[PDB]
Amino acid sequence: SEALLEICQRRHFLSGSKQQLSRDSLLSGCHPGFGPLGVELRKNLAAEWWTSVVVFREQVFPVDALHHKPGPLLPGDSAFRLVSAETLREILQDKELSKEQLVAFLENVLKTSGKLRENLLHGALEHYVNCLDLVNKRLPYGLAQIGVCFHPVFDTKQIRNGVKSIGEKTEASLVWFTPPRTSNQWLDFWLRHRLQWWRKFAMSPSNFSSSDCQDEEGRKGNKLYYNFPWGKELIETLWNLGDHELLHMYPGNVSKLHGRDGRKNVVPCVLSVNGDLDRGMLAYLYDSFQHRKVLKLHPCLAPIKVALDVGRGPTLELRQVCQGLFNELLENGISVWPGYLETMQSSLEQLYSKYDEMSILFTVLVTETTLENGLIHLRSRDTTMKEMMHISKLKDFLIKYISSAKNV
Amino acid sequence: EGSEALLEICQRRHFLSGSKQQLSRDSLLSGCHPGFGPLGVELRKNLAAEWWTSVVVFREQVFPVDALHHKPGPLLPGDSAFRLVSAETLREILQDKFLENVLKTSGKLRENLLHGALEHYVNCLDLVNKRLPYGLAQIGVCFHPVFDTKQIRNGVKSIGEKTEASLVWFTPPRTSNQWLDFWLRHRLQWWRKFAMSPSNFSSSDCQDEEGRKGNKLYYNFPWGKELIETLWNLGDHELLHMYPGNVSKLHGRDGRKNVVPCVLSVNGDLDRGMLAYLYDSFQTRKKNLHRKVLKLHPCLAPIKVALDVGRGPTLELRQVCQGLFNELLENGISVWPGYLETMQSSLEQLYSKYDEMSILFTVLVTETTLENGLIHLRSRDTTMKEMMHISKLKDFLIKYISSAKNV
Amino acid sequence: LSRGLHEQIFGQGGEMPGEAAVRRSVEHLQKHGLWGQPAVPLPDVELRLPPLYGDNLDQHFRLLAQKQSLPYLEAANLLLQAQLPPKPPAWAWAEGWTRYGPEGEAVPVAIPEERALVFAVAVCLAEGTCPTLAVAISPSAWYSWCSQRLVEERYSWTSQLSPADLIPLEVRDWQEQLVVGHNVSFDRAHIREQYLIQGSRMRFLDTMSMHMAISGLSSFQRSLWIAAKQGKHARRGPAISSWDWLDISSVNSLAEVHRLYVGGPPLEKEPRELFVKGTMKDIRENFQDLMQYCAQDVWATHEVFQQQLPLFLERCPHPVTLAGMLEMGVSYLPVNQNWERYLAEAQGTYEELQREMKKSLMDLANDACQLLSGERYKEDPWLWDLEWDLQEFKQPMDQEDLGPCSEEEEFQQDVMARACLQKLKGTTELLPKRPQHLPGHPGWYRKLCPRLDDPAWTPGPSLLSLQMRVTPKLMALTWDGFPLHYSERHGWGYLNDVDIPGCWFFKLPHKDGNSCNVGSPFAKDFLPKMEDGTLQAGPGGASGPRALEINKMISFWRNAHKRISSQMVVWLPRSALPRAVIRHPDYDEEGLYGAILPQVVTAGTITRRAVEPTWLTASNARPDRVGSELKAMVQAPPGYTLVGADVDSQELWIAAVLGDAHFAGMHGCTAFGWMTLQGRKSRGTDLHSKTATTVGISREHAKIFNYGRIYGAGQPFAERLLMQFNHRLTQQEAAEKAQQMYAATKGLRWYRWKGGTESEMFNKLESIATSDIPRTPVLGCCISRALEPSAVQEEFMTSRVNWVVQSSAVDYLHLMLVAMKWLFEEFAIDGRFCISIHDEVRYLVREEDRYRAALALQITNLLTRCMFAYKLGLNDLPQSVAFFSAVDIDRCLRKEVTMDCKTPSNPTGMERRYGIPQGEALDIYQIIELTK
DNA sequence: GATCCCGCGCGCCGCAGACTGTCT
RNA sequence: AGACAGUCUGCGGCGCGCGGGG
Repeated sequence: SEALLEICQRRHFLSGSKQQLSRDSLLSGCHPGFGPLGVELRKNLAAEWWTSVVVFREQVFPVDALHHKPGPLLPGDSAFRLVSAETLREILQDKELSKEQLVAFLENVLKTSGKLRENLLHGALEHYVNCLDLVNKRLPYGLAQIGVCFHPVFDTKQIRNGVKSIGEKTEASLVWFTPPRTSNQWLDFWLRHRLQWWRKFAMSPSNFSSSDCQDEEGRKGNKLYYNFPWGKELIETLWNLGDHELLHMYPGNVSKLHGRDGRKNVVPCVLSVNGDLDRGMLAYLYDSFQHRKVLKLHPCLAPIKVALDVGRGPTLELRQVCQGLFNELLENGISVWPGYLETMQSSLEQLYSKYDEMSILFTVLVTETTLENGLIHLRSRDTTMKEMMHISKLKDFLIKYISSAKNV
Repeated sequence: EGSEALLEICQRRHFLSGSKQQLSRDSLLSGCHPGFGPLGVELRKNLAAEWWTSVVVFREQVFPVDALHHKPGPLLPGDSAFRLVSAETLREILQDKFLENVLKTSGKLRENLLHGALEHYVNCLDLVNKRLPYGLAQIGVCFHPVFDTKQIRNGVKSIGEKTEASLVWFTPPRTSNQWLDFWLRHRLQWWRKFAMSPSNFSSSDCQDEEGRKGNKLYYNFPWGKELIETLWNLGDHELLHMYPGNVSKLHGRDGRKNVVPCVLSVNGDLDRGMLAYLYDSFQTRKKNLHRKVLKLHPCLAPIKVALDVGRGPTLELRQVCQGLFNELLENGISVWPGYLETMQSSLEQLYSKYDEMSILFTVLVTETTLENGLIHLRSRDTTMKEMMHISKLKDFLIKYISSAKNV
Repeated sequence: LSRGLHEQIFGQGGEMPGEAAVRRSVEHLQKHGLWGQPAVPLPDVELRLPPLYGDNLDQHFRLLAQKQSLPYLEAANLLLQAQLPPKPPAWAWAEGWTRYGPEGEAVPVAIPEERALVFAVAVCLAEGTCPTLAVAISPSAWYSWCSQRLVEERYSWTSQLSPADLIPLEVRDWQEQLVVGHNVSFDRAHIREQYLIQGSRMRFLDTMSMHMAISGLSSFQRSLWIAAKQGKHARRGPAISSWDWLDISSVNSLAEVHRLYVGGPPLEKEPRELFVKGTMKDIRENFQDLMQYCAQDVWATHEVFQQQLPLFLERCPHPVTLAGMLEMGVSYLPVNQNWERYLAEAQGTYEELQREMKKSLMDLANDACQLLSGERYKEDPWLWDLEWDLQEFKQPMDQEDLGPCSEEEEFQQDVMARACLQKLKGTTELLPKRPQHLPGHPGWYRKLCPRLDDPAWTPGPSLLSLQMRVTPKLMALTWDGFPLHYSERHGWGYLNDVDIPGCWFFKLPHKDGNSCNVGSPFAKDFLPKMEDGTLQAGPGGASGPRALEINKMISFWRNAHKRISSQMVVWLPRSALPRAVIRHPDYDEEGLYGAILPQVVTAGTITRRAVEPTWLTASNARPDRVGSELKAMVQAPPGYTLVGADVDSQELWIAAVLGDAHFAGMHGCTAFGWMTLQGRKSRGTDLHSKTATTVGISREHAKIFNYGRIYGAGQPFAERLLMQFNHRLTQQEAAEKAQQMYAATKGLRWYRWKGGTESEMFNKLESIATSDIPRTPVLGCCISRALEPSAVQEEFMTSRVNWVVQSSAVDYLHLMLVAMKWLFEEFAIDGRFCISIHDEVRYLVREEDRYRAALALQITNLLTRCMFAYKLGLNDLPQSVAFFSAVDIDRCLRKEVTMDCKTPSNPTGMERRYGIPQGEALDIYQIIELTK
């Protein structure tokens, strides 16, 4: 809503000109990219998702999926986001027309050249055969990947011929092969884990919610929406697709795509989990905002943790201390905003408001008293409390704060 | 042969590269390979993390930026190589009644991410208070046109994908050359890092056809020298080209004077770097050693340690490794979830298997681990096994990785 | 005209050549060389010199030196005969300067308002380099300085505006000031006003410089003196049989100097060494004791100076010596921010290179451990004599399962495992046997990997270097043969198993090299001998090439990064810089402009040759050594540049002119000065590579021969040099003179003993050395009083004959310095600051007066050479000499205007100009600012 | 030349200081 | 059983050669 998109446009969370991004077109991918703060927030979210889903699970491996389909023997029925997929000159959906010999099935431009991927599931299905050997015919295992996908947009008033504008969405996908038996149990397990993960970083987890749905082909599915202020917008989907999707590929032969479970060969059942990392970022940004204007992003998700600054004292002999502290913090893996090299002192209140809008956990001020006795001023974003801390304990305090925030 | 042949073997087999019966160096270099295996993906991720830490971390005034894989169709001068065809074969003009035959006024897939950085320059100029010296870094996939230049069966040009890491550095014109030399020095320093034979990484100077200087970095694969990274002094040409309205908006403060920045573009191909490191890690004059092993650097090795349980009291007592597994998983130590093969295999084949995947250490838990807990710890670099401590394993691994990072 | 002599601006025809002298000279030239060798007449230039005071070119320099050195001599005399009160009871503990009046009363004072002082400074070596405390004595009172860092807080490492302040405000008589001290350069380095770009009217006297001037000693003399002073007591060892100099000589340390020049009780030496190896806290606790020790040192130095000044004046009567020493006591070296950058790069690259050297070796170790598994030490011909460490420390779920519940695992296993580990196996809990199975095939591979009690055992073998004697046999046949055997029974590679290079099959034991009387060491061969010498091999990778090359690349920086990267550099603030530096192009950049004081001893060795380990050394920017770019990064600030040059073959010309003057009154009398003047490579008879082809290996490889011969090298040195050349036999080499000694004394007495004859006149140098009277060579400076043959008679001839020429060169330098100071004083040439490296001289000068100063160094050189020739000679001088070949103008400091480097690999990018040497193009102007 | 340095590893000892079994 | 051999560790001196500059 108002007063939020402006704050995000400022402070370089969402890159673009005023009214370019707007509230609409952010759910779709047809908007200018994120700002550096937005990019860092997205990277943090992706890292947390990777930690929770891939490396701790002990059976989920990364998979490499290309951005484009090959093109030969391309079926004539598909979404066809970009029928070309060639270097340059994407011919978009290209529905209807192409009735002449030119640009026909012969050669490129008729569901012949190739298409850009719309989902990460197909790459996982392709790699499943080798990834079986990776886990040694152990049937229950998953393949995870975070990547960009391209989708077509429509509606948006009357444009005569549709522009099929390309929307880019950064999505995290997990394809979990499990015995067809007890597949619903794994569906419920993954649904619960994903809902808990999404609720973990939320200030108000009640906004995050789950709903159930049925499919003619898939057995059952679940959807997560988060209940944006204007309404509910689907942010994650879980589907029990079944084995027929996998059976469609590798149509020939049998007893090659099946795996061993309880020493019993069976064709696996695939669960597809797909979450929208960009929409998740937008949802978290809305959640953090709420009478000062402050974005209370989670400590594990905030792009910048601490901010350095200089107050009074000599211009020199403080820049060296600030540089030393900066180097120590980066050596210890803490992101810090180097505000010490700012030249217009401006105001303390304005400075604090600016850093609050940037969602910085702590504000650190170094003055001549730091040279005297090694004490720096520390302000907390959450409770706007100012205290004095020894400069040698800031790193340990920040690490402890981050660790405590990470735990329940 | 063993020269670029056995390297491809034990690469698809151990899931460092996608297995599609390719075994084609040209396909890997161009980007037509099906993909990378999980080990390859992890190695590339580690390399990207190291590049990010060395370039944008520990470097103030450098910020991240995201460039869309596509750009809007309108105002797209030029055309694709195969889209320009007007020689013959106009037999059917029977079609009745955008579209057309010349470029169709449509979008394109980016071949480089420098354009996005140049676009975001103006927006990102505010967060540095217009301090002209500053950079934008980004790692992303770029699409290029490649063809076998043989026969017509390939038909349209094939499309290759390459993961490129690019930094666009805006610098005052006066200091442009020195800053470029500094960057060329820091990239050559970083590529020689993690390398068992840094001499194989080399640098050369080149001149643009407009007279703009630049540098090229190469790795000496067994067949020859292949380009990996390129540095170019763009000379504020494209930046002015995209902004023809007024020059006031482009004015950044250098010292105490407002100037138009000069652009330096340092773009490296991460996939080729991964391939180069894989080749370098692998190794005949009175050798009589064999023992194939990928001696990758500890900082970017995909898997650090491997766990296993041998001749214990029972398979139910394996849980001692469980938790310890989790204990290693804390603080981000990647461990191979072994102790689940449950197949009677000779320990020599098992050790060779883990050697080929470039795992620094092999941990074996025996029946004597429940009391006076000692675990057989074998090292990749030398085939000697230690007992060491269960309690100190986490700290020992942390220390090993940290010391590898700094000499 | 005549024999290419210049136009005689000053002097008359009172001197006559002498017909007999002319006949003898031409007869000798015909006998040795060719009488008729016409040479192209050089262009003749006439310019109006400044008016020279006095007559005969000696009164001029005497008057200049006296005018320069009068105020400082007055100050020294004031300090000479001024008694002092006793030391105060208790030193004041306060910030700044305090003056101690009668009965110990202490009063705070801004700075000592005194004409002369004896000054000493102490620095807390443990932390930083800022001064801690200082004590000084004036003719009337004591002064103590306490640094602001006595309080507790954090301080920067920039070290600007911190050190002591000693120069009063110029804007109430005798503005000149003299500061006396033992190693006074160190104390001058810690003064505020000495780092200004503009000059100041303060000078420094070093008691150590005087000690080297009078009662000094050489390096061999130093070793003999130290041995004699020790309880107990090489190669030829001909004995001495003359030790009288022990009672008159001494070592440069303050204690020994005070003992020699004063018979008082020995100075008590503090054993705590709180300043060198103690924190600032113990300094605070031991304030009074340290202040007392510093005051004792100052008092001892004052006594030494009192006993030395009249003796020095007696033994160096010429005022020019004192004036030149005073001028050379003030050096300056602008650095700017790039210096810091250099300290980074030269460091980082060095570390990087070390890594490249280290990692490869580590691999060679690791792959060797695998030799343990096969039990095949005999298979390896290199490691079978190695230890090999024979010893060791000796210390299916077939169910679907899946879908866990929300419950959490009990875990609790790690705590129990840690308890069982720590509690049980008590033996290992203390002193754990880290080696276990690691030692392997390499000789105790555990040793190579750190012990780790403090190190933590960094990955792989990190205590592995190229000279452990383990690196050979780890790279196959790199060193000699299969065995290295650094101990007895060494590799017989010399400098098929016995004598024959390279050990194979273990033929004979013990030392059997029998080629150079020793063959124990390995590698250490400048010629690689890995292409054709053979006996070099390896498995591939950092073997042979890329092995010794890194070593030679980082050898210099290895034992240099301590002296370098620690020089006391002071960065001036913006307000301190002058008008010229500001409001000038360049400038700005948010850059630091600073200076380094070389800390140079004005007379640090026999003669009065200045000594500085980092700055006064002959080293160029070779494109193979990491730290080779030293002497660069000394670029002048904006609006300033370095103007100067070297004086060509100073030593050879001095020897030649001395020999000519001794033989006759001309400049080509002995056929050696003629060869030095009328000798060219292309046509003339050059001394090098010509007139000596009959001796040695052709024209080449003959420079060092003649250089050593004129520096005192004897016949056996030449025989040894020839023996290794062309593998000639000892019988083939002439034991007697024969081909050798043709230039030097060949006939010895030659009938008619003493006398050199032949091409070179060693008679003058030998006569001066063996005079037995205070030597007083050209310009009159006596010898160090310890190398004399009078009352000592030590027969250390190699030392005094070389002392003659070297002290003559130092006299030349003093004359150059005094002339330059006079020229800068008479004409308003800003930038009086100077730097000197033996013959090489440089001056920091403004760009506006750059060409006027470039014109200078030409009248200075002309007057210096005309004054040299005037003593025991006639005023006329060769035209070719008496004028510099070129005068460098480049902002930085380098051997030649055109440049090259190794570490940067592109140094022209960092705002480096060319240097535009002048040569003859600067001789089209007068030295008045009015003139153009 | 000049004999002479300092920064390495070998080595080759020595003597305290600590820990571990070891002896009576 | 308590007291005394070793092993290790600390640390000190002195030989051996090698390399920048005098």
